[PDB]
Amino acid sequence: ILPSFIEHSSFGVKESNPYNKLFEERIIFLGVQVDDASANDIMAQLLVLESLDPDRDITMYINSPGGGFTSLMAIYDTMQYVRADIQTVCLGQAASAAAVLLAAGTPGKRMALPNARVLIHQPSLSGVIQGQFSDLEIQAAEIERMRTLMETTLARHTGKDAGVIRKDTDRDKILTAEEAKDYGIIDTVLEYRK
Amino acid sequence: LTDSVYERLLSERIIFLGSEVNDEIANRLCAQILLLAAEDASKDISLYINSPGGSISAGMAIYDTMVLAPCDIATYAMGMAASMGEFLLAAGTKGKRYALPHARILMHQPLGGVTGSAADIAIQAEQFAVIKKEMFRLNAEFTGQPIERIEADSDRDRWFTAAEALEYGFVDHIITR
Ligand SMILES: COc1cc2c(Oc3ccc4c(c3F)CC(C)=N4)ncnc2cc1OCCCN1CCCC1
Ligand SMILES: COc1cc2c(Oc3ccc4c(c3F)CC(C)=N4)ncnc2cc1OCCCN1CCCC1
Ligand SMILES: CC(C)C[C@H](NC(=O)[C@H](CC(C)C)NC(=O)c1ccccc1)C(=O)O
Ligand SMILES: CC(C)C[C@H](NC(=O)[C@H](CC(C)C)NC(=O)c1ccccc1)C(=O)O
Repeated sequence: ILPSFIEHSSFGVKESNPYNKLFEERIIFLGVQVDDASANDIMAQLLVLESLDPDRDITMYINSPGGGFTSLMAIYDTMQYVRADIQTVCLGQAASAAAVLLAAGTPGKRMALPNARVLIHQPSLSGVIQGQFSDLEIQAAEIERMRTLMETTLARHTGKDAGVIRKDTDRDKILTAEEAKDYGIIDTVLEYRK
Repeated sequence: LTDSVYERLLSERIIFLGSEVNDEIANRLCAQILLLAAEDASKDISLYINSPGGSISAGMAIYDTMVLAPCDIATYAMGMAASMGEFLLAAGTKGKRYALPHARILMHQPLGGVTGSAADIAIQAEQFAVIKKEMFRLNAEFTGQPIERIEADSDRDRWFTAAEALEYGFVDHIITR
């Protein structure tokens, strides 16, 4: 389904849909696994919103199980390159690479809803990649360089040292909203305005 | 029955590594050497090899068993002795390593995969470097070639005809008979 709705004004009538309405309010939605296609969609949106008005903040709603590493660094870099500030908001969960995107919003403007959860863990490889020992040595180095790169951007945004991060993500670490606040990953826990 | 001929050749103290080296052929092949040595610890065991290669661990089972045996193991390359086949071929008793005239030998570096978390792959990689090193140390020992040449020549598949394999050091003789 996903209904569309109609707004009106003396200038005319506008039909649109929830996501469009959100985008009109400078809200991006990252509610899927970060993959190549997704990363492109989000970058496209970041750059576009940055073009329309670079002095106004961009908000990213995050409800994601994470995604691929270079897709993560594609979005992370765009988020940092853009002029406009980025308010990050965790609705349901920000896990792995999602947790890094949550932490990477501009200081003071990173938040999460009270029952959200942040998972932090190190780069895994569910698949098997095969080759000569010479080819794998290269891969292992690249996987190690990726791992520590996650640790130092996480460190950069949580205020912690990469050594701590590296120790905490050795095994999965699940955080509640309040705990993610304590950890440095977000700044405030949203209170119900009802 | 294929197995009747194989047991007849067993009494003749002939055994066959005729497939990819895996744990099942290795365990059969290690059992056979334990048997034959139990029967006569002074008569030689003939191992004919025709193999694409396979598991190093399976091959080290066989190789150590070959070496701890009381008797000599004569290795014969029929058709193809590749990778782990080549290793086991070169691992037979010095002077008693044979190549049939049209057999080919292949040597190259180890193959595998990585998988799992970054910390698990880090450990996998530690072993890649440990094992590779020891694999070259041993082939350099069988052939008489410097560990620098084994490493360099092993980087990508290098094939040897029977005559070339004898030059390099994989075998001591070429059977004309
Ligand atoms: C043959 O397999 C493996 C063997 C492994 C192994 O063996 C050796 C034993 C003795 C030995 C050497 C070995 F290298 C060298 C030497 C000199 N002496 N040593 C370390 N690590 C291994 C990993 C292996 O593979 C694990 C991945 C495969 N999994 C995924 C799917 C099925 C199973
Ligand atoms: C029969 O297969 C192969 C045989 C190969 C081979 O054999 C010989 C051995 C002794 C020999 C001659 C050979 F030609 C001529 C001669 C005179 N004496 N020499 C070199 N290279 C080979 C590659 C082969 O196949 C490579 C890929 C196939 N794999 C991939 C996946 C499934 C199967
Ligand atoms: C070692 C990794 C980078 C290889 C790569 N893994 C991934 O891309 C993961 C995504 C899949 C959904 C598992 N990414 C992560 O595990 C991850 C965790 C935390 C931050 C960034 C990335 C692969 O080829 O599978
Ligand atoms: C002596 C070497 C060059 C023989 C080579 N064997 C391998 O590299 C094995 C191939 C896999 C079993 C398919 N790999 C391993 O035994 C191994 C050991 C440890 C870690 C990873 C892989 C050949 O092709 O015969």
